Amino acid sequence: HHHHHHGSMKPYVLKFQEIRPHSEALVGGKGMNLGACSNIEGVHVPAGFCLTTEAYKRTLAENNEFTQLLQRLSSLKTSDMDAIREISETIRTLIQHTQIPSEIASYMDATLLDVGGYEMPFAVRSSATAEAGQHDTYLNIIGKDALLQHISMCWASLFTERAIIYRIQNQFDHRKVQLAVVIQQMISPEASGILFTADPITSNRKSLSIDASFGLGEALVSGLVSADSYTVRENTITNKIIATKKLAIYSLKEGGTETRILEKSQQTKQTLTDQQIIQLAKLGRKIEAYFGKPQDIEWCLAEGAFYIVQSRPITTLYPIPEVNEPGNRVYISVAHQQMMTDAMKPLGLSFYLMTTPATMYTAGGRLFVDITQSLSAKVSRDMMVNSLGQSDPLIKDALLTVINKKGFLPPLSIPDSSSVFELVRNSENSIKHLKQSIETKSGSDLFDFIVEDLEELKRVLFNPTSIDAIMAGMDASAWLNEHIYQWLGEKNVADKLSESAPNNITSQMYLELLDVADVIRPYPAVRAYLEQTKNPDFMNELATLEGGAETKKALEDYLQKYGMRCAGEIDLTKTRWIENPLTLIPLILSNIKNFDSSASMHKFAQGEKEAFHKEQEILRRLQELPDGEQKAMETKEKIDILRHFIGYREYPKYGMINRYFIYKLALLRAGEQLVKDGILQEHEDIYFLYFEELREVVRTGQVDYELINARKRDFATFEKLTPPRILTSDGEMINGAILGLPVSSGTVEGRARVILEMEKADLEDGDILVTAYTDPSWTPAFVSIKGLVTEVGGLMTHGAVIAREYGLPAVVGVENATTIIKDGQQIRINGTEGYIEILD
Repeated sequence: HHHHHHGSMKPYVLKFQEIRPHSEALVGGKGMNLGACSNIEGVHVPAGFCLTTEAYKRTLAENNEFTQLLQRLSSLKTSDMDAIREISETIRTLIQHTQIPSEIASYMDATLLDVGGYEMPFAVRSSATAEAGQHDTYLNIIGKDALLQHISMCWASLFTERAIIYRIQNQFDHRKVQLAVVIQQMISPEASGILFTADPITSNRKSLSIDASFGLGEALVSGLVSADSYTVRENTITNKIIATKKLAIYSLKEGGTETRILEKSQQTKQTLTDQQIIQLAKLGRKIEAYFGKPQDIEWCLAEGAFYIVQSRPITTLYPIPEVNEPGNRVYISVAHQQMMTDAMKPLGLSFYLMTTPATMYTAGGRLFVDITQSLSAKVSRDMMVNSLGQSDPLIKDALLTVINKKGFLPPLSIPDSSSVFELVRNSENSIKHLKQSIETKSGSDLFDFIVEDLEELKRVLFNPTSIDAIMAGMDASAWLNEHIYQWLGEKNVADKLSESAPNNITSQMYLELLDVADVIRPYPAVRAYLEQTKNPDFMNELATLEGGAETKKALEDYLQKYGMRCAGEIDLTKTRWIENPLTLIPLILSNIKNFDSSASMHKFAQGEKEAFHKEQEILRRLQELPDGEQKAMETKEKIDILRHFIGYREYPKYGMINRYFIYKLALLRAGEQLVKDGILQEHEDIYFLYFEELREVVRTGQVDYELINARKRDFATFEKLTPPRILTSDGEMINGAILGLPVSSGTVEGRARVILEMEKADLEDGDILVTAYTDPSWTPAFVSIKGLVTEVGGLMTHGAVIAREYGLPAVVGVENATTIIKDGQQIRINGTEGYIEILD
């Protein structure tokens, strides 16, 4: 008006502090969060602006030739060939020749003055948005032209066959992507590096580590530098891995870098001084606090000041549950006890928690139990450690390391022979009842109904009798294992006495599946069709073949009795065999390949034949001992208890799972009903609401999809994670000779491939890569290899964090690695100790 009609327009330049949230489609991710940095008190951010995505649009978006060219890339290519190289060349070439428009350049000119001038060199980091994976970063660029020039080279950075391929790989459209360019002042430093607010090996939130080099560090330069690595906890340098630095890399007169041979003596000087080390640490936490999340900070040291260049969230970090109890605590993965440790959708987490009175938490899509109380008493501690040695050992060891971390935790009826039959008979009936009622129910009454069923569930599946029956079997194997070991020196005797024990609903399912397999082996038509099929509705197509029909019925008998199970059954949202049979096939084919015909009778028979004859050796051997006739009769009492009960232990899960499925179908009806009422997009969207939230929705036609989509967002990130066997309130992940720096846990044996250029590389499924240093240019090649070795080193090296994420073992900072190790040699690297070994 008033704004002389200038309010609507989108700006080409945004100076940092001028950047405010909810712009991020203008300024990119790097910037939106580089902007945020300037804002924070008592921390120096080099001055600069942010050429925005508008610049990228009005110069490149409606350039029709460009658009056409994108169409001849985006549309067709699957990353199949040389086409990409050929056309990305073409696109690239075009972007640079395409001259920055005159208008825009002036807004730039103006803003460089007052920052300022031009005789000051620039960094031109490149910020992406999708309407990282990779993007170009340039340093020490001189003046208007080579800057004008380098903005274009930044844009073109979005085309290199690496980054295109990244977009074809995922779903990304080449037109839905637009770079922002960050322009900053250059800080010619004599020390620089990386900082993680959380231990890079551990994810402990109370360690803060630092790589520091002379001149340009590892993330700033892309060449062979050396760094010290420093660890700081509770305000005190804790660990100092000092490197002997013979080289550094500095900016130059013109724009490029030299390799300055450091004189002796300074090579073993602390890059930074302790008063600076801590000084940086506090600077670390200040920013950690401002953002709320642990941060990955790139820092410069100039004269005596500290300049934070870049700051992004740390992305790969298992969440700590919000447990509101104080002091250091221990959480054990129920994921691992259940052998599941796939991430759970929230509606599945609900039904789990809702069916157990035990106090469980949630973190990263998975369940945990707080056990830090049981560990506070000698008597309780001892019970815990002991029971986990039997079921799920290797959680024991993880527990055990917690027990003596020192800084960390404070210092200190066997029911009837009828019962099992009665328990089973009862649940089978309770279930028949359930099926009947649920198709009656509907709407907000379905939810009403199942909340009450959860009561019958807990009732019939976990009576006092059920618990005793389970436990009589368990307690019985224990007694035997210990006592026969105590008397005869034979360990784990219970595994063989309980072989082929009756009434094991699990055991019965696997044997029956072998019979399903046994059906198919005569008919090579059907077996060759099962392997070659992707049709979920295939059991229908089956009766065509000579083999099918016979096959079809046996699959239905099986799905009828065991279809409600699946690998991830504890989660009520995962697909049960009967929901898609296709998921049942690979077990069958793997059954008929490598199991002989008829092994249902055979296995199970020589099963008990071996159980009984272990019972005969034990009892005879025992009577040849002191008080031997009476211990022997004590054990026979126990072996009988064992076989009667050991199988029931497996049944309550089964019965609960049955009820889980019946709920599931009901809720999916509700879900499909909710879609033809137009409240949800796809019915499966219900999976992303906890039970009560979903119950609202059916009562009040209201849904908040900000919520659902954040849950979906979150679930995605969880899949990329893996729950520790035990998890700590500080976030610490506790799962079960040429020298160097361990950086990514593991141990692996392979063929050494010593490679200096990406392009020459040939990598096969065996190869361990050994090289001088590693770029984000090098990331493409981490799918292939099994370990990483590099000359460059530091906890948070590029190849150190990528190695980590892939899960490959890595040793960095081995001085001459490319000379000392010859290509082709078999080689063994340990990424949890720092060492490499040259073996024959």
